Amino acid sequence: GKCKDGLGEYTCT
Amino acid sequence: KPKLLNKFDKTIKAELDAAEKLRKRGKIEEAVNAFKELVRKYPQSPRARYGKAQCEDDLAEKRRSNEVLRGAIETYQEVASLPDVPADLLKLSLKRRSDRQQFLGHMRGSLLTLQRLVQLFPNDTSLKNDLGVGYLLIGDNDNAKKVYEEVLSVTPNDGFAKVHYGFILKAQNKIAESIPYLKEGIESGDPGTDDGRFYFHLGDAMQRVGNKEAYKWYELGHKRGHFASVWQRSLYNVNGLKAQPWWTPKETGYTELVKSLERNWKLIRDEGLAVMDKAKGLFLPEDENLREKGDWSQFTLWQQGRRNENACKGAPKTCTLLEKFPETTGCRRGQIKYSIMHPGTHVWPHTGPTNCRLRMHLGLVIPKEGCKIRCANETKTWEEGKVLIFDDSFEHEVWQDASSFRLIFIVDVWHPELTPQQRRSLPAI
Ligand SMILES: O=C(O)CNC(=O)C(=O)O
Ligand SMILES: [Mn+2]
Repeated sequence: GKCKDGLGEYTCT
Repeated sequence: KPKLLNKFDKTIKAELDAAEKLRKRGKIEEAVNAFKELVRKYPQSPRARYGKAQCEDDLAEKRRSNEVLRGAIETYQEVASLPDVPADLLKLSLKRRSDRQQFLGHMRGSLLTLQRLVQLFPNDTSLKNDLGVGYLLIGDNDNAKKVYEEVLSVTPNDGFAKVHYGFILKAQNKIAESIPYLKEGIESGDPGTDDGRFYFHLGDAMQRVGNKEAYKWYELGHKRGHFASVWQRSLYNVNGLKAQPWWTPKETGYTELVKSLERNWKLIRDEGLAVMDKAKGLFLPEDENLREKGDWSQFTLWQQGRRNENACKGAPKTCTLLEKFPETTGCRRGQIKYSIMHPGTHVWPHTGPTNCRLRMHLGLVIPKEGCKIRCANETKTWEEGKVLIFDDSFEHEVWQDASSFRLIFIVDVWHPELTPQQRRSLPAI
């Protein structure tokens, strides 16, 4: 999953 | 404290000490050959093997090579294959393997290592926790939840396990359930609980349940250096960038891009409407749990600076228009997308992941009333053919209470004060 609009993922990178 | 020498290694402690000393002196060049010599002489010595692995590690730092580090990763496992390996040394060698495997992005491989560590040390809670992280880094929230559940059954007070359990719960939209775990977990003060992520999500979960203590945690999170400010709570940041909720075109320097969007806004609209009519499947619902209610879908042309070829076949002129502007098409921490929101929609207050982008909104179809967007302490409305610019790393909130749909065009640009080099190197989001 990707963080597009928010910060939902444990890591975005 | 940690005993690393087995029966045999104790009989060669001198040579082993001799070699290690060279490594500590920074002379990582001849320390390798030294441990390589001991490995050749004592091919079953764990400490000699671990020595070799550690020097290879440092050499990977000096040289900045992935192959030599990849080599060290194997040497670290080699240690575990040898006989009569002391527990402390066994744990150390495999932990560092995982660490570096995660550094290289071998998350799948780092998992098997962590599973092995938990199998070898079934009583070590901290390893179960690290295993949990292993699952989280591959997006396996289901298995991560099991792990932290397994941990809390035995250790209800482990704060690390609590924040992470709370994090998983909130990501599952178990908002109320998540709060005590996130809160108690941070308050525990255990190592690894002072993370911006848990501050960020505790406060958001609090906001959603109408708990006015939310900004008390945003404030604390800011005081501990996680948030640039209480309003701006992005976590992937380049410190120093001009921070303000609302920007004017002139302020961004991207005046040509704005002109182009506003001059050609009708073809942008029409191609979006055409997709709505004849290809509504290209519009995907927002899938980040940012909605309290309503319908919100997005049709994406660019993400992570990569063009979606099939999508652009639905908006060919629009994509052709934007190819002229690398400040947006090359923004690897932003998107270009149509965004449609229907009446009865409310988007929770939220923040984007990075301060490295500014967000442009071109009004395409804006009902006369009902649609508004708050960024920080100021609310604004869209106009058809007009560009709004805001920094979505600041808290912002959206409403749609019109009597028909609202369509906009979203264009992300690199933060203007980012140097060309920064724009080249920053990992994508
Ligand atoms: O697209 C919309 O209607 C709302 N957009 C946002 O909240 C955003 O761009 O970050
Ligand atoms: Mn947003």
